[PDB]
Amino acid sequence: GIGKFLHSAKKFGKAFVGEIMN
Amino acid sequence: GIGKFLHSAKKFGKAFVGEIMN
Amino acid sequence: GIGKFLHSAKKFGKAFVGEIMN
Amino acid sequence: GIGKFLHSAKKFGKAFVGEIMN
Amino acid sequence: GIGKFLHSAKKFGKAFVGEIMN
Amino acid sequence: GIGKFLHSAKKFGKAFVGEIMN
Repeated sequence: GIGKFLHSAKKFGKAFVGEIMN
Repeated sequence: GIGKFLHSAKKFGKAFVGEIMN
Repeated sequence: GIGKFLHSAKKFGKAFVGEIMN
Repeated sequence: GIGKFLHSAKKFGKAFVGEIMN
Repeated sequence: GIGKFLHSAKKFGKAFVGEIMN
Repeated sequence: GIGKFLHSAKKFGKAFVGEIMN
């Protein structure tokens, strides 16, 4: 639900920024 | 790293599809 | 904040699915 | 269409960066 | 620019759906 | 597969940051 979406979004977003900078 | 990115992407993607259908 | 994020995510997600199918 | 996709993407992207930094 | 964004989005979106279903 | 996903993600992510800053 909303919790899983918000939590998963933040984790993914941080990992994605890391990939963009690699 | 790559593992965290791939894993987090799949979790987020599934949650996002769930949100779009809600 | 959280409201804008959730709302914008749903709008984007729906538009993105539309683009993928075009 | 393309307009909605581009507009919604920018709004979402800005909100997502905000969430990542929160 | 806009072309690269639109093109890259579609490619990514299709690949992402593929990952979600794997 | 995984290669296409990772490559397409990085390209999209960079283009998306560019759009957010435009």
